[PDB]
Amino acid sequence: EQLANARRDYEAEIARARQEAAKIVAQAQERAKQQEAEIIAQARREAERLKEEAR
Amino acid sequence: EQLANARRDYEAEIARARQEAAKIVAQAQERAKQQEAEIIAQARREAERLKEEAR
Repeated sequence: EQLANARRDYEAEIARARQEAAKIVAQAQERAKQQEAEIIAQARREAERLKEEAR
Repeated sequence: EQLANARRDYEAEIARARQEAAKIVAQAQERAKQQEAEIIAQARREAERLKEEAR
């Protein structure tokens, strides 16, 4: 059983590597969107405060 | 075979995360720097113009 299913285990390992190859990109893209939104919002609030202070 | 199968998935999942997160860096830095420069621009638009009009 183990020797016969070792081929299936190797195929499943390759499939898991392939699945992780895209999940790594997707999670990083989600974090990118979150961080960019946070930075943009903070700097826009800073810009509004700077406009008032400059007035 | 089990050790090699685990190692393949681990190696596939280890490297790509930092490279994918680097895709964050360009957009997030562009947004943050552009918004800080917009804060500076809002500060500077009033500073010279209001002084000129107040003269």
